[PDB]
Amino acid sequence: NTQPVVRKDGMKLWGTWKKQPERKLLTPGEILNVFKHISPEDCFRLGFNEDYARPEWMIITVLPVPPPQVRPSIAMDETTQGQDDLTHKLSDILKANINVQKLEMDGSPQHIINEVEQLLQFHVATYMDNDIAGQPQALQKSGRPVKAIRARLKGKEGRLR
Amino acid sequence: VEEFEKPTRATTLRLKHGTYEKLDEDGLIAPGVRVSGDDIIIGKTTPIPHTKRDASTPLRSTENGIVDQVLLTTNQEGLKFVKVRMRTTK
Amino acid sequence: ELAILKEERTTTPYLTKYERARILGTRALQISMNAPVLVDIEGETDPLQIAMKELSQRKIPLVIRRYLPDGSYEDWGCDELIVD
Amino acid sequence: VSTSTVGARRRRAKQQVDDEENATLLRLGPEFALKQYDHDGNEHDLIALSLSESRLLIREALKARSRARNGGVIDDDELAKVTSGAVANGVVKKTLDYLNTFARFKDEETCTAVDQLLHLHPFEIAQLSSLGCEDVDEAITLIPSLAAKKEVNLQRILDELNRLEDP
Amino acid sequence: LHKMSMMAHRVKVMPYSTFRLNLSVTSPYNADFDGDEMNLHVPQSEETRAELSQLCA
Amino acid sequence: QKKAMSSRAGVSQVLNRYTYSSTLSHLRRTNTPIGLAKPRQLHNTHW
Amino acid sequence: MFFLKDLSLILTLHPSYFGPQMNQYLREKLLTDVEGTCTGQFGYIVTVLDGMNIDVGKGRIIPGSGSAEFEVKYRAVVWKPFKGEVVDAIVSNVSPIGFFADVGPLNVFVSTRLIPDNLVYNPSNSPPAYMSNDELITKGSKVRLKVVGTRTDVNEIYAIGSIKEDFLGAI
Amino acid sequence: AAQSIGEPATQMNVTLGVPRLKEILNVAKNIKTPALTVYLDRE
Amino acid sequence: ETVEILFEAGAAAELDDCRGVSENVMLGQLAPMGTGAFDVMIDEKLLTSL
Amino acid sequence: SQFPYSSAPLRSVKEVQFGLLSPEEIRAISVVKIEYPEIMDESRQRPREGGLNDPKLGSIDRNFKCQTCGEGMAECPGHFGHMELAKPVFHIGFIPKIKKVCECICMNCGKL
Amino acid sequence: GGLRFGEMERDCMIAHGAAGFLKERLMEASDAFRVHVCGICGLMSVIANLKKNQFECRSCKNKTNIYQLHIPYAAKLLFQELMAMNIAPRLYTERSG
DNA sequence: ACTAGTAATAACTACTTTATCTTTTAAT
DNA sequence: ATTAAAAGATAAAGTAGTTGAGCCTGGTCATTACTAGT
RNA sequence: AUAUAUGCAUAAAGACCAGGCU
Ligand SMILES: [Mg+2]
Ligand SMILES: [Zn+2]
Ligand SMILES: [Zn+2]
Repeated sequence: NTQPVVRKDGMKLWGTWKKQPERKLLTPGEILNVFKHISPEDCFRLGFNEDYARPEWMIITVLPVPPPQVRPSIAMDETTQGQDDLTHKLSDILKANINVQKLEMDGSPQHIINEVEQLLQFHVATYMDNDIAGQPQALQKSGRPVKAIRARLKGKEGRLR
Repeated sequence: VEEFEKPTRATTLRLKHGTYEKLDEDGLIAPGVRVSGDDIIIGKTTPIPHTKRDASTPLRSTENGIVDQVLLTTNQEGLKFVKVRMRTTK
Repeated sequence: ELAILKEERTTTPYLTKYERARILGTRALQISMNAPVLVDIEGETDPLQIAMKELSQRKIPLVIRRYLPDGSYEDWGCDELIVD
Repeated sequence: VSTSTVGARRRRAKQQVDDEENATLLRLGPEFALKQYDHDGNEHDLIALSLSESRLLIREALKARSRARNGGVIDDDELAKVTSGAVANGVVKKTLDYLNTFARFKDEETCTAVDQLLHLHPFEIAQLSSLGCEDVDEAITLIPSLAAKKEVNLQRILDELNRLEDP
Repeated sequence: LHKMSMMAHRVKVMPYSTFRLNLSVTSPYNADFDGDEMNLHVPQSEETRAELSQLCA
Repeated sequence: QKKAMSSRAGVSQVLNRYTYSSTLSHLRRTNTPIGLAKPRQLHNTHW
Repeated sequence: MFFLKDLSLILTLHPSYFGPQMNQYLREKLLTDVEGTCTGQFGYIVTVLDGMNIDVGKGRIIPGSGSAEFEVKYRAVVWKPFKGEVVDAIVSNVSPIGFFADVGPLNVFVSTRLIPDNLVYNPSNSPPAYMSNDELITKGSKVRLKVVGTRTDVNEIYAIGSIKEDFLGAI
Repeated sequence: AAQSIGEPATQMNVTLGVPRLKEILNVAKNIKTPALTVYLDRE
Repeated sequence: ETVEILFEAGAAAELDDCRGVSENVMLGQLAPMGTGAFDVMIDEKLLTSL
Repeated sequence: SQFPYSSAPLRSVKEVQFGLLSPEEIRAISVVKIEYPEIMDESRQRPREGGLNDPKLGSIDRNFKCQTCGEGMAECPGHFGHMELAKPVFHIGFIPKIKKVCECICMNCGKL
Repeated sequence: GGLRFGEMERDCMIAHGAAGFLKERLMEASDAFRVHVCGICGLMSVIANLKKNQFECRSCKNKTNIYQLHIPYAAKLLFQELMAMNIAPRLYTERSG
């Protein structure tokens, strides 16, 4: 067959096939299925590790949930206990996931599925990295930007330094 | 609503380790009383949703002085509003 | 395998400042933990002073394992390293 | 608490199914595999001690401990009293009481003869010199190791075990 | 800026609330007495006490 | 309140009451929202 | 059952014992802390051999504590149960719900389901026993069993045996 | 060595000073004041 | 570039030998520098010679 | 030396191995599945079972100990959970590199 | 509050050669913590119960090859965050070579 | 027939990348 | 013999990181239109 | 057969913003 040309647009991979050409969206499922077929020798020769760093693990299909020690419970005023930015972001991600499931079991207005999936992908990305260039960052409820793990790690006031 | 009163261990929880004997029956310390650090100057208790817990503001840990003035008034909402001014010599 | 024979040691026979400080600290801690003393105690009460007195008389029972960059090591007794 | 020479075996991407132990399939686990490592790391065969051989080695170790402690001076109770510690003493008397009654060859000359006669998985020689065998059918029924060898000759070896060794 | 900005000293307990310094150690510390604040750390072990006494003195 | 960012900050400040001269100086203060040493110099036109 | 193993132990020595007799003290610690113990990977430890002149090596001074760490390598004899291995034992207690047997320090329990139906428990016998036609199992009688399960609690091993096969029973 | 080199930098027609030190350290492909010193023959 | 380096290390399955000083500091160990550039043994021979 | 005694031997880290967490490993290390958006049941303490603050995840207060390790907040290091996603999601830190892989292997047979 | 031992102080201690003082300042005078690791996965997923002395690793079904380490609490938090970001930093106490 | 919870509403320097160019080669 | 095809050199343009240490003080931490209790 | 429970003697807000200190 003829390979396509892959371009990056925000958090999307646009694949154009030169046949006029045809431009389509590279869904994570298809890319993960393609990656799962890579032979161990080809994985080794691609700079990846068969035992430690497999390419298809680069696509997220299950999300780890850190213990409350990573996201300690906060109390805005005395008895009332608030939640950290990570807690709210995980709650929003889980709400998006259950929305995806509950709308998938229902009818399929494909555009709605596409936009809900894009919203879920945006939420996951802002959970991992809220400093994505080219698009507006996710705002917290109070209006301040969401403090992601990337912001916690880097910086002079970050974790390492 | 919160209450300005002298708290006791029999009806209030989460009391501070400071001195509560310098307060009056209204939870406010009289002016002209020499006070040291880590002492309660305003006594406020708040009910829980031992039905009350302590929310009293103490003196600064590394600060001493004499209570100079005590002001009591009402805010916009309609509840109590207290300001305690303490004076010391450097 | 990784050890180096006594007749093939090429490191300096002197005691470095870092080695001296480490031995003094270890000996002081051991003396403070009720260890036998190999020298007489006349009037000194500080374990650091006792360790220094032991070092001056070359009686500290410790061995320095100097590590070569490759991984091999040389074992030097504290009684054979020259102390300035 | 204690550790052996065999270690490492860190996590891999693909899990291994053959992990459980079963003597019928002659699987002994990674700790007691066919090849072990000595002090210098050289490959060595697995050492299996039969009850007579175990009796001889325990008696030798206890007499060596007596030489080390008392200094140049017979009974199971005495050997149990040689060591110290309530748990260790109880364990040693229990194992001596189990071993002396069930030791097939309790004398050194017969032990040397068995050495020679014995002279193949070490579990097989251990089980042949450990538990009594009188018939080929019962020998293969008790443990299936003798059932499938393709060089069996159980008649002559069992005749030796019954006549040359202790019946 | 350099290793001379952090050195091991011997404690002398004195009244009043200011650290006292010899005038000859101001230049390596790059400090004057117009309101400078300086920090002190106390070792909590014999080995680190010996390290401070024999290396950073 | 919604647009916390992309807005000038520090326009209004708490008045200084350490002394009379400090209060007057605070009441007669100007600032430039530039946050390059060219604008920091004392120009001749500042006379 | 009885195996020969190569073991290594890490021993911590306090600075208070830094004397000329420290080798013997380390040997005493090894003798105390090896024999009579049990481990999951190795099983019950019977004893150690040639422990009078074992090589203790050179100590490791732990930074900040001053204690010495010694890695002692030794050759010992141990005892480890095996799945499916038949063994001779002497029984201790006999109950309708099952009976126990002793193999060295190990206690192997045989449940009533694992005795053939010919043998029947009888409390009236003195001592209480499992009897059948020309078959007798009292307390302290030699029996043959087959281990059909092993489980470890770090400190001890627990095993279950069955006598539901041919050429297995009292001898 | 790093401290002994950075310490004088606090105290302190070709480019000289802190800009020149930064230009050297960064290995700039473009030089603010490029120059060549050419020596001639003895005669 | 802490997060970028960490992500690249995770993707490339790099191994850290912990021979430098920074990773010894962040792990709270004795760095192999100065007084930590060696190990101190026990002199069995001299103690026995007593 | 203020930590409680543990029978596990104490040593120091000598090698750090980096890599990616496989979904099987993520499911294995987890102790609870998180699926309920809500936090409280009816606002009388007792957080939702399987929620974002499940007691099996860890303990942060002295009133309740950890239900997985059994120790208090001073010793419990925290325990991870897993959440299943309906659809696969790209990793923001791995957006370009995956594309590079897309320029190396085929999109049908998955071969270089 | 507590005074800050910044990066320049660490550099000065490195120049001085006092490794033990730096170690005690950054561990004993700060957030020291004890963690448990598994000798197979190398990950910090070991469930430990010191009251009844039970150590277990769910993933590798391990109960014996488990070690304990003394690390800064900030290092523990960093490793947990890396695990949360689908990165697996495995701490091994032996060199594979 | 009214009320209050309540939830949703920066330049400097560098690297990398892309398209342009074009020279190159074998084909007209 | 001469020029269409084109693989590849590379010139030009778009994109992206990152900024000296610590210390102190004070201030803030939304908002309002939809729908259920008595 | 006990007898109700009608009870609790310290919990650690953190993140941003602004103004100063050498
Ligand atoms: Mg000054
Ligand atoms: Zn726990
Ligand atoms: Zn594991």
